[PDB]
Parts: sequence; C-alpha cells; structure tokens
Amino acid sequence: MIREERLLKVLRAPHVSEKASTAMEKSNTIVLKVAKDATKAEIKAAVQKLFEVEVEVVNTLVVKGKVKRHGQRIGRRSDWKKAYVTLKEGQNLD
Amino acid sequence: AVVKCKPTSPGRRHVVKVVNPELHKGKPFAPLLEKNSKSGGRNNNGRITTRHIGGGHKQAYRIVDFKRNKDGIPAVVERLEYDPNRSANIALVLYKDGERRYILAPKGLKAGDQIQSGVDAAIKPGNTLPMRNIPVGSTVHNVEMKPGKGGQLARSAGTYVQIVARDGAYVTLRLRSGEMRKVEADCRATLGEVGNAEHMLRVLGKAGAARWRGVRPTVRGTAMNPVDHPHGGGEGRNFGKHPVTPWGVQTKGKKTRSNKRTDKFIVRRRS
Amino acid sequence: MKRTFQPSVLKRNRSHGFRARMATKNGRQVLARRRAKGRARLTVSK
RNA sequence: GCUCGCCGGAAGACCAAGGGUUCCUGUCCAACGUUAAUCGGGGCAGGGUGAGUCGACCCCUAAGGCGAGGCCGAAAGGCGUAGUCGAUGGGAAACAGGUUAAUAUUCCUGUACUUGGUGUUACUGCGAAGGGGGGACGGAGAAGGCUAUGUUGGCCGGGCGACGGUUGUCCCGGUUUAAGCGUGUAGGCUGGUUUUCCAGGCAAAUCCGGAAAAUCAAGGCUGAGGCGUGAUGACGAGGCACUACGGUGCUGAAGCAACAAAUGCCCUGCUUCCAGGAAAAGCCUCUAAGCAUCAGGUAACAUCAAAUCGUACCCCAAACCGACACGGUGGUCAGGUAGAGAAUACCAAGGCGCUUGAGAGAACUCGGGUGAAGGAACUAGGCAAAAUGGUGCCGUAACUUCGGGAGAAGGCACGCUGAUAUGUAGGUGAGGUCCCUCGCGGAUGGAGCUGAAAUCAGUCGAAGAUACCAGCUGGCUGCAACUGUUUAUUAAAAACACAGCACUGUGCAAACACGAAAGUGGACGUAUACGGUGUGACGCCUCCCGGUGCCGGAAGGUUAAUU
RNA sequence: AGGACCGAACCGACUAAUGAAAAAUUAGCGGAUGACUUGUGGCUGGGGGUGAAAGGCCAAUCAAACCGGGAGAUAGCU
Repeated sequence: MIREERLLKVLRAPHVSEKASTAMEKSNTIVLKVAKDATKAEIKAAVQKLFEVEVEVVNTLVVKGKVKRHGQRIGRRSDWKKAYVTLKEGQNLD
Repeated sequence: AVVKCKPTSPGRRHVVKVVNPELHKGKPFAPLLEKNSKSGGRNNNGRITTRHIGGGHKQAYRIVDFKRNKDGIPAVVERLEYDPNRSANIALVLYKDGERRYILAPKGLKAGDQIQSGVDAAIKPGNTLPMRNIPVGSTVHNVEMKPGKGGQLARSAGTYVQIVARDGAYVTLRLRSGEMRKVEADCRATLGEVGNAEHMLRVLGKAGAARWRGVRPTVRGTAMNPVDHPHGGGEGRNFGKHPVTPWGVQTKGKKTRSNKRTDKFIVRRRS
Repeated sequence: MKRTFQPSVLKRNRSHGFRARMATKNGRQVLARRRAKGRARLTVSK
C-alpha cells in the first residue's frame, strides 16, 4: 500500500524517443522518467492509479548524467531513472 | 627402515628416506584435526621475531592427547599415523567407552595393543601412571613437570627419560640432555620410549627438502656488511672478532640461562 | 614496463579513503588540515 | 566497389581490473590528429545501458582488520575476549531462437527452473546460541569411457565452365537445434536390514561412536555421456515480392551415418608418493529448555514474491599503467592442411595495411643476400657471422659417486609410383544369429569406415629430414659439488644459498626476538627439538691456551651504595 | 621417480648490433613439476622494515624514503 501523495511524486514525465515510440507501438510498453528513489512496485502503483491502466511488469534503469562543458567550465548533468512499463494486452494509453 | 635413494639425479643422490610401512595410508581422524596456519616466524607486531621460518607445506593440527586422563578405561590402538607437526608418530586409540584420541606412539606399540592410564594400570609400554607408582630405573616419556598439566619432557621421535631416584614428594629424572631434574612425584608419565627412533637417520639430500619443511635459508653474518651483522664487512674474507649473535651477544660458549625461579629443581646441569 | 601506479579502487579506498582517515587520530588531523586549507576533494573518495 | 598485401594460440572473439560516455545518429572542421581531411576516440546536439535465475548486494567464513568489558601504557595509545567485519574461497534457480542505429542468458517468442511466504485440505512431535554428519579439499601418474570439435561418405539444393579437357570416382554450398523433464549407462564408493546394551560426543538424545546378537547377499549413495522427449516447433542453402539501395516482408530442401578426437567432462574418481594437503555457513540429522491437543513440522494445491544497485563502450589497448593516438597488463574461447605440438609455415572465421606522401636510385649509416682463391692470417678474445640441426637403425672412449659420461664421437636410410595387400598389421564396429535376472544387457559375428610401419621393384631431380622449423663437435685445465639466488637501470660470478659437517647456547613461563608494558612469535614445538655461529655434496683427512675472548674456581689483595 | 632431459606458453636477462622507450630492440640465450610461476586481498615503516646478502629493495628517490615543520639551520667558501 503506497500513499497517494507519494505516488503522485513518483512519476516525472513520459520519455519521447524513437526506441520509446517503438516500444509503445509494438510491445505495449511505455517509457517514463521517474524519481530516482522510486522503486518498481511504487512506479507500477503510480501507473495504475494515475493513468488508469493495468500493468504487466516494470523494468527500470538508471541513466547516468553526461559531462558537458559550458564554455571553459566543466559540469555534469543529473542522473535519472527510466522505466519501461509493460501494459497488459489490449490496454490503450492516452 | 632407512632407505638410501639411488642417484638418478643430483639432489636425489644423497637422500635417505625413513619409510615406515605400518603408518596409516589414508586421511587422518577428522574430528581430532584442526586448522593451523603458518606464522612466517612473525609476531603480532608483524615483525620477524625468529629468522629462517617460512613457507613449507600446509599442515593440519592433530590434537594429540598429552594430558592422558582417561583413567581406568582401557584403550586399544587402532592405527599409527603420520603427524606432520612433530618428529614422533601418533597413534589413534579407541577407548572401550567409544571415545578416540591421538597419543604419541611409543617404541613397541602397534595396532591391537591395549593401553591404560591410571594409578592401577599395568607397568607396560604405552601405559600411563603417576611417577610415584612407576618403579625407579624405568624409562618413561611424555613426562609432566606440573601435576595435571600435560606431558612436556620427552616427546621427540626417540626420546625417553630415566627415573633415577624417588626421594619423598619428588623424583629425579635424567633428562635426554643429561640434566638431572627434580619433579613432583604425583606428575604423570607414559611407560617406555617414544616411537620413531630412526627419524635422525633421515637426510634431506637437497635444498628443496629443507624448504618443504618451512625452513628459509640462513645467511652467514660474515657474508654481510657491517651495518647488518657484527661480523660483516672486510675486503675478501675477514673475521677478526669474537663470534656473536646478530645482536652482538657471544655465541660460542656464553651461557644464557637466567631463570632463578627454577634453579632449585635442577639437580645437575647437562655437560 | 610495469610502472609504479597499478590502480585498484578497493585498495585505494582502504588505504586512503574517508573512513580509513576517520579511523585514526592522525588521519582525522590530516582531514582537518585539508578542511582548513579549503580543499574541494577532502579525500580520495569519489 | 574490385584487385593486392598482413595477422590468424592473433594484430580474431568474450570478460575481469582500470577507465567512465570513448557506444549509436545527425552535424561542424577554428583547435586537437606529428601532413590533408569531407574523416575521427576532436567540437556541438540528440539518443542509448530493461534481469526472481548473469554479477554485486545477501548468508558463510580465510589471511587479516576493528574490538564492549578486560589487561597494559606519562598523554596520545598498545594488545586482546565476547563479538563484529573481511574474498581471492563455500552457499537456490534459464535455456534456445528473433530483434535495435546503438541493450540483451535483461526486450520479444517458445519451452523451463528456484525459495520464500500467505491460504489449504491431509497428517501429527515440533523445538537451539547446543550434539553428530556433511560441506571438506595435496602433488604426481595412469589409463579407460566420453563429448566439444573435425574429416569423409551419404542426402539435399545449385552448377556443366572466359583457355585444352570436365554428365562424372566431377565442382560449390548446406546438412544446425539448447536448458529442462524422463531414463540412471561406462564407471567409482561402501556390505545392508533389524534387535539389545554402553564410564564417550560439557546436559539430553530415537543421531553419531563403541560393544554384542540375529538374518539377507543385494542395499544404498555417486555418475559423464548416450537415448527419448523438448521439437507437427525453431533455425536453415538460398529462391521470391518491395526498395529511402541501408534493407524490409513472404518462403524454405535436406537436416543422416561412419571414422577420428582433446589439455574439456566422468574425475572432489582411481593408483601412488611424502613434503601429509583451509574455515564456516547453507544442507541432513539428534535432542534440550520449552509448548501440549495450539503452534510448528511434510503433503500436495492455489495464489502472491523475489526489492535494490551494475548492465553502453574500450579491455594485450589510440579508451587501463607508461606526460603523447608512445613497453607493461589476469582469466576464458582455440577451425583447416602439414606437424610430436598451444612450435613453425600457409589459410578460415574475423580483423587489419600500423594518419605524412611523391620521386630519385650518390657518399655514408642501418637491416639483409651472394661471393674467385685462401680459411682465424682478423682480434684482447673466432666478437659477429658461417656451420651443426629431424625420425629410425647401426655404433659409441677415457673417467665414474656405477646413475652416468652419452644425442659422446661417427655413420647409413629418407621423395614420388606400383606391387606385396583393387588398403596390409592394427583400431573401430552395423546388420544377421543365439542367450537373457530384459536392458543404455551379454555372446557370436564380421559388413562398412579408418589405417600406420616395412620390404621388393620402378622412377624424377644437382639435391627427398628439400621450405619454415631444427644440437656445432672433440681434447687439456682453474673455480664452485649439483638445481637454485643476486647489484630493478654498466658486475650473474669464483659472490649468496644449498644438502652435509662441527661448535655453542637453550629443561620449557626454554634460549632468543619484537614490544616502557600487556602480550606475541619461538611452538599449540619439548633436546632425534629450537636458537646462534662458522664450514659447505662425496672421498681421504683435519703442534701452540703466552695474547684477546668464553667456561669453571674462589683462598688472598683491591673494591660501590650503605653505615 | 626426478629441485631428471629436449622444448612452446610463462618467468628470466648471458652475447650482439641498434630514443619508438627516463633501460627498449631485433637476432640468438637460461629456467620451464619447482628452492617454479601468477591473479586477488592481507601484514611488516625509516636507524625502522625486508634482504638465498648486492648496502639490494622500501612508489623513475636510498650508507638511512617522502611530506610538512624547527628554518631565513650554519657557510672563515663561490
């Protein structure tokens, strides 16, 4: 049982990319940016409540931040957690 | 028996094996085993405290019974076994009550021999009893110095002690060194000589053998530089000084016993 | 030719890392000194 | 794109460590790239790392670390008990195919497995900080059984030749398929089952150990591979539709047999040797306190569960350690022909041509090739080169510690073809036939397959161990017995070490060593042991105690604090 | 059987000629079942360690490491 408030905080964004699109189309799997602390179960819960859609399974991974250079000064982008969430057969997501 | 090995290589030429067939060809009694890791002759500070120790073969520790307290229960000798931890051979015995122990194998002992500890026990080889009960003139081994402690004198492959006298609460032992020593007469002792008496006839025959026995090589003080040893330095081979340890103390002759607490027990020093 | 530095992360950490430094008085002192100086990377710790 | 060349026990493929975006795409060429650069491991932007079963975490411990109390220490702190950490070791579980520009045992497809809860009905002794078993272990050697893998034939598809021949004993390609489940084999280990008692296993034990007694000779454990299923599937040479020339979608034959065969597996086995070969948990089992008709245990079945972190890419290197796009770096994989071979040569798969080129064809330098006659005359010195170089057989001195010396020396044979023998000796081994406690069984049987070595006869060349590969040999002699070790980076030796020898200390709270100490090593050793010193295999051997040391003595002389 | 023999890997470094290289190269060379070699982790600390002993090695540094401090040591010398 995850708290409503917690759930709302979990899910950061949808991730747009070719791969993501492919996943959506073929495998019925949505690619989300989620909180770095968000566990799989929590993510699933969030998905179910907040998008109103049955979840088969969630795979997560941590994306490491790229090191960049703004002019002369070096600086690193933040790490962030990506989640492939596979929706059950016949579940169409808006 | 001793066996001079045929010189099919140098390093085998001068080898003499001591091959006893009556030893157990097999894995030892595992309950009585325990771990025994190597020091490298280095103490808790991590410094080398005794030179020339290092390496050699992994060895288990056989838990030998030197206290020898199963009084009245007769044991029977199951087998003789190789112990890597000592010059003697050990013997796995089986008490009538079902317990097993390792003991130092004495001279005549073999599989099937019955042995017994206690005041009542028969004065025969391998039997153990207080030195007030043991007849004067007898050869004993595995001799306790303090009653109840466990055998400390005469444990090595072909050693034994003579009980020369029993004067009241003490008995006088003629130790293998030649030292005559008073010992409390209630101290325990095992009848006969300890076993593996042709141990001294073995000759390693190569450098490697020594190494296998965990003995690193020994450099001569005279081969060193003066900063290292008192004997060091000299152009060519010089040695114009009285022999001494690496720490400057005389080596040829200078006595080093300082124990004034046990001077009373020493009847006569060895010669 | 086998050069002197042959990196190993665990070894580095155990040797020089924060916790090791903390463990002893001299280590602590070193840390303090570093802090005083204004070091950004107080220890080897990543 | 087509040729050419190089690596191929790597200059290929996959990891660890280390790095940390170098990966992929688009885009830009100032700088960086030893030249140019449209290219890049460079700049900028975007994308990319998907796990119950791989690894970490986790449970367990080794060396070792920390260490409540504690012992010790001016202080700081040292050592260490209980404990708790610490892998490089022990501990549950996944395979095949398909897919991305870039991930995959992680996605998808198929087919699996594991150990937890929870609930069940069925049963009914459960229970640990304890007991026992197990885990649990060395070197070498030898086979035998296997597979990986390869070769040939069969089969299936395609081919009929840019130049003489090529419808055949011809040419090219393919002929692949897992874990799991079932079977429990080659083979290895052990005698089982029941009963009774017992000073043992810190207490108890129905467990282990020990005693008896009965009765049956098969009982159990282990075990590669094969076979079956998994699989009416998947993959499949290449054909056929579309084409953003990147590829996408459909389709799909055969898919067998024999022989050879590992250093891999059975094997943590067996045999043997002495130098005598981790630990703890998981796992099995036994009970105690306990609880007692409850919990807990095992039984299947249902359901839920398996979080977290790593996953790109380089990894003998242009990405790690070397200031550089410059030598070092642990593991795994190991095709063909020749060969003893992981050597060597040429190749496969795959990967590269080393980020300045173009000419010229002087001296001189580097790295190679050949050289008349002579053959060490060179030189400090045959330094360097040259030479020797294989298998089999014959043959082989002094001296010797009887092992050696010895590959001593020195010689002969060596290709190809045919025959012996349309392929032998051997190896393997199908049908058939017989037996049978019935199976992965035993006999007999020899088809097919594979296959040296030799002899005889012929034959070609200047030359047959034809290339690469691959000892120079002998004689006298110093030193050190020997194998070893050493001045990282001018010294590898006659130096150090060595087995052996001798002296000497040391009686165990050992001498000695590290420690203001506690303590630790010596050693869980005990004089056939340990320390120190010298000598240095083996053989034959090996006067002086005045000096300086050490040992013993203590009559006298001298002699501190103290008084 | 073997600190046995010939010989790749692997470990080394006797001879030779020659910055890519602050010790390498190519050609030969020694050991190659052991007193072998190697990965990972651990321990020993500066008059201290370790040393089959060369004053060797202890982070390209060694007859006393490096870093900071006493410290502007002292310098009848340049």
